[PDB]
Amino acid sequence: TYNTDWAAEKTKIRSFFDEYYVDNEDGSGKAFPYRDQVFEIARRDKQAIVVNVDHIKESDIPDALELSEAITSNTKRYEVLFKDTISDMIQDYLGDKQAPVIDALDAYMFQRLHMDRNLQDKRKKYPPQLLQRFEVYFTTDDAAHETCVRNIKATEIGHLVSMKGVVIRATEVKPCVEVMTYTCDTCAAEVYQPVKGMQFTPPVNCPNKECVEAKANGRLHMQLRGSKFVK
Amino acid sequence: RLALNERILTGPKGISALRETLKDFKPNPKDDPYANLEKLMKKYAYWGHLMFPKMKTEDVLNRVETLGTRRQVKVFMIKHRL
DNA sequence: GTAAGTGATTAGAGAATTGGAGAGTGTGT
Ligand SMILES: [Zn+2]
Repeated sequence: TYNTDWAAEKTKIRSFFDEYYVDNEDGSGKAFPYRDQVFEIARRDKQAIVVNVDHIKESDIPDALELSEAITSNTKRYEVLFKDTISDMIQDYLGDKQAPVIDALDAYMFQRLHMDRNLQDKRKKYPPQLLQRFEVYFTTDDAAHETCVRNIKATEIGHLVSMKGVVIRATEVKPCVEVMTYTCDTCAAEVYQPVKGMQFTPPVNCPNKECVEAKANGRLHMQLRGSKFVK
Repeated sequence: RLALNERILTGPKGISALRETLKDFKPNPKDDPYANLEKLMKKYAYWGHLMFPKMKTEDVLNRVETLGTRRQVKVFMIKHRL
């Protein structure tokens, strides 16, 4: 009684990005603003897309209501599918060109992918949080999702919720770990560990098969030029 | 168990790999002999580290000097000198 | 003195004894 065919859902999501439009104010044509924002990410003038679920709900597309309900009911999963479809759209726009290097992690990734050269290998070697470098956020305006702090209870876990309130306390911005990278002493291999939640446990012993078979006992040392941080 | 032995010493990580490592080494005969010795000794250490990482360079060279008495290694050297 | 044959020595292989490393499992905090 569950659906896990991700390719069909990706097809639906990409059809939304292709076919949502707004008419030009002079009547000269149509704007396709979501794919314009995707191309802004592709040329690196941007870092995030904010998607309005009510636009999906009121779009002139088959299965639009079902897609909106699925997004609202399991939002923590559909973020991954939106990131995957935007990554495929970025590669279709970009072609054989390269996106510009702007920071040390971009320089490390662009240098290391061609060191590896000198899709199965890419997706097995690198986690998707490191391969994809943009943010996706959702919004709602319909009053069905309006609630108070008092009303958010056990039925709302995992769902998208909207509310309105006053800010009492706020901290300053801190660096938060997203992906750690370790390198072995003896065999010079690398380990990538993605982090979820507010804790992580670092691995100790090298997992690479040649190092393990040789019993070289190489330690793992963490490196922050390859590791990923977020505000 | 795991130990350095005649299969490893005659295998693709062994004496042929050391020969391939030594092909680029060309000391100057008019230079300091101790300096030339230092240059040679660290190439021995590099080959030993690739060939058997568990053990110190000193113990690796002692084990190679021991294993030279085996008949299999002698037959390998008889073929290899040609 | 030289050549051929036989005896002795040396080298390799097989079998048995001794010891130490490594891994697994159990117990205590
Ligand atoms: Zn290693």
